Amino acid sequence: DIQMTQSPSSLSASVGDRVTITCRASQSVSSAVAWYQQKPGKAPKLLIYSASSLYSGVPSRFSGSRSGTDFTLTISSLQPEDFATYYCQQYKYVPVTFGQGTKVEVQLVESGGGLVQPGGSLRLSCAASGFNVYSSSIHWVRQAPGKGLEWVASISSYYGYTYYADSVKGRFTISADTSKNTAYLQMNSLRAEDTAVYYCARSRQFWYSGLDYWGQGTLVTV
Amino acid sequence: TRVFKKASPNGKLTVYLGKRDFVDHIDLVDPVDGVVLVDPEYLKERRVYVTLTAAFRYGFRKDLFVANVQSFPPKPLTRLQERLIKKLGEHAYPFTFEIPPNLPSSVTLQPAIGVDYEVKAFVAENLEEKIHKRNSVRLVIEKVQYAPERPGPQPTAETTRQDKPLHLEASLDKEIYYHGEPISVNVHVTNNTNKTVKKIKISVRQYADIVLFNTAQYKVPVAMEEADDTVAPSSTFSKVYTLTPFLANNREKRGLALDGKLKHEDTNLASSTLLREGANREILGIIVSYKVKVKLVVDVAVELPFTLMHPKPKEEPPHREVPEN
Amino acid sequence: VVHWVSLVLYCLAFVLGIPGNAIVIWFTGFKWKKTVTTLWFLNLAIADFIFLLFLPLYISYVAMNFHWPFGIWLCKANSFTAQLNMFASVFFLTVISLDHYIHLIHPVLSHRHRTLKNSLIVIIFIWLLASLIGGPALYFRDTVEFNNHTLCYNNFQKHDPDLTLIRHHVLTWVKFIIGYLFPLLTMSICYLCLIFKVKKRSILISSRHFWTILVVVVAFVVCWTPYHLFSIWELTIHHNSYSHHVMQAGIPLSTGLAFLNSCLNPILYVLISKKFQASCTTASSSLAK
Amino acid sequence: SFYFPGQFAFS
Amino acid sequence: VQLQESGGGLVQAGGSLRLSCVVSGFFFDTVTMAWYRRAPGKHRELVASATAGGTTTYADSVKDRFTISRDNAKNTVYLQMNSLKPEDTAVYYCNTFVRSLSWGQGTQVTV
Repeated sequence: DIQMTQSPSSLSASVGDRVTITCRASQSVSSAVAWYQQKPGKAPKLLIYSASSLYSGVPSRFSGSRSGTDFTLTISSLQPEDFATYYCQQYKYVPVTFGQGTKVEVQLVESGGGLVQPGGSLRLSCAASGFNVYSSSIHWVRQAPGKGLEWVASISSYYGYTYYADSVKGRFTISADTSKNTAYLQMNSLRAEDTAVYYCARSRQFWYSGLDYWGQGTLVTV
Repeated sequence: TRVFKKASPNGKLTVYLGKRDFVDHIDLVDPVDGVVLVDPEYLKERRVYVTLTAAFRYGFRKDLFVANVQSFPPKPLTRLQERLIKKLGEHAYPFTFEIPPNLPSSVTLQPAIGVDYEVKAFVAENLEEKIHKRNSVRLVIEKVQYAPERPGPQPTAETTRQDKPLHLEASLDKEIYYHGEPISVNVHVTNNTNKTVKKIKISVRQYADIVLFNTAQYKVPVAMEEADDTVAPSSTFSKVYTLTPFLANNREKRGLALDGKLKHEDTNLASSTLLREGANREILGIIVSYKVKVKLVVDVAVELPFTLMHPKPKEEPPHREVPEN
Repeated sequence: VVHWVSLVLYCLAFVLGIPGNAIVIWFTGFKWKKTVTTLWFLNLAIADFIFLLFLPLYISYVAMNFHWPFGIWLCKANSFTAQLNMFASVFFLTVISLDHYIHLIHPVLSHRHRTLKNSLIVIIFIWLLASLIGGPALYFRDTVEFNNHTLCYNNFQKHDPDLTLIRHHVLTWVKFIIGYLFPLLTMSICYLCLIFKVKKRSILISSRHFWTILVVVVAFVVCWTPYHLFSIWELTIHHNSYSHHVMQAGIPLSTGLAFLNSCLNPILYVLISKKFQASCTTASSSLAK
Repeated sequence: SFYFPGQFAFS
Repeated sequence: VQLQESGGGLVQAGGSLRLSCVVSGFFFDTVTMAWYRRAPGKHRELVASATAGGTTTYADSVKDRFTISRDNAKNTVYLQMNSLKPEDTAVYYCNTFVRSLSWGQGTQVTV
């Protein structure tokens, strides 16, 4: 597959300086690289969705550039509300991989989740409002405690295509209820490594441009 | 910028194009800019030509528009072409095209078969040679249209077929529609005859007003919604219905028109092609249009035309499955 | 000597066809592994093969005194198979002509109608139609013994008290239809219209994809007309007195002439033009802003 | 008269 | 198509390099293949021509400085470096002058 490595594992700075985060791609991917910012105890927020195009809403202080495979994020000034973890994500292939994380020092509602004995089963519901199931692609991303984001499964109701990660293939099933505009993820054969915070996020079905909206969190403990 | 390029199987004649997507405005077509790179050798006496072909593959190959330009022996240069000239060097020959209006858009029928555009370069003394595939490039481009900013009038229809002969009236929420967006209809009915309705048939079709040698109007339903609502004489019934066309249930259907395909990858439903008022109607190409029926069997029905297209993209359409494989 | 030429040409027909039919059918399902065209060619090859399966018996019959030392029951089965395979071959040539007409002129509705299930259902329909034509004509069969000449006299005069002598024309006339009205007329009109149709469309490219339409129809007509004209001659013989034992000796030739195109179909429709056993990817480059 | 069978060929 | 090349290292100034460029899977023949350099933080430019015959054209900034020769027997392109200026440091790639080959990783040289 493709492994994405971020040069600064932990960056420390002050207010009013230029910081640079370097992301290296294992394979020669195109400009299809997205950057995300995740405050502690909160869902990640998209900043750049094409390695050069800024998302609508975020300040213009953020920027990106590409040279071969040298995707990087440059921040002109470090405002006080900028200290968070930045992840580097590519979406040129089905096994989308997020970066290791760089530390700087329409509503989606998820339901279910709780203490489950090993070998059991659990079902997670993702109440989605403000958009259509056929016009968007629903992706499930889990985050282990203290680790980076990992992709689990995705569904494209327009083409009727479902993709699963190699570590959750067969044991996991994803479904979408178009009538209720709700996406369902089925979890079976719960092993000890499944303990993570699960996020249900929606992306544009046509011309995929990163995970625009994220959920809240329904962490599962086994 | 990340300009696109393709190399021939031979070690020469690379062709650079800024984008494989040309917006088809209603009155004008975006020019096909770009340059072709060739080494000083292998072109001692030969001449380089670039040909744009508008074909109608149905397998022969019916030709629609043919254009040829001579590059080396011989119009201003665009900004993109100027940058390509500076980067590639002196041995770069720019070529430009001007697609005439009212030409059919890039679109294929689901099984390829459809309308495809190709940019091909030549190395020969003249045009009367049987060149091989090795010393050529076959790069497919697209000519697509996008939804206009100004919304259209709300569609409305009315039929009074058998006191009052089964009054029927339907309307849409808006004229413009995007791919994947649900469609809402109105089935406001004020029945007065003794005859009662049994089933309400609401379907969305995809007309293919397509001509190669004779005009044809093939009918392909795209979505169905069976209703179990019945009415009594001198009674009023009115409720909204929701429809959403998509390709998942239309895969088994044959002859369905799909958007232009660069490769064997799948695309969505073909966008409706909007033309100018008047003009010729014998355009040798695929013509896609959509409308929804509201049929009440007892069989009255109405037709509500609408346009299903895409909004204006920001950077570019990927022209492929972004999470491929 | 009259029967000698019929026997030698019939023997040449077997040599031209049986290897040919075997060669064709062995690769109908192997050329591209399938297609509707190869499917119809396969089924026509089956029709020709079982048409020539009972051919040795017939060629043995016609050569020596027209005597039938194969019991009395085998006349019915032999006639049934021969007539059924003959009609199957004729009808399959007609449907190939129709397929050429569809795929050459306005080839726009063929793509959404050239489904495999449609080919299977039309094949079943045509097979059952040929069977229901063969049934009444073969079920009513017998044999008369006139001095070792145990010819397979079906029922040509006074079958049963329930039947009459009214069949003698009609059983041929509708027969004359199936051999003249359907194949000849349709093939001629379709071939002519396809011939001058491609002229104005300039699709005709000469050599391959052409030059074959002419030969297939002339051979078909020159082979299949003599049989029907001899049937009409027998109908004429039925009235206006009998015109002597003259003639009726070229029929083994004429049917042998028919035998000829049975070995001509495997050699020309599929053994022409196409024969097997006989592009960098788009990348991207940088650009200074 | 002579009552020829008229099956010198297969039906 | 592998495009494996070597011959880069630490050079103070005015040192011979003799870079090599071997192509496996693609035949030289009459195809003209050149050399490209990418300065750090800049784009890629042309170095030489190296056609089938002997007619070598170099950049304006590199005149009477680089010697390039190609031999078809072992299907390898050779380039010479003499009198290294301190501005000549860059990653040196090597493929067809028409840029018809995949951009493999290039050797890095410093002055």
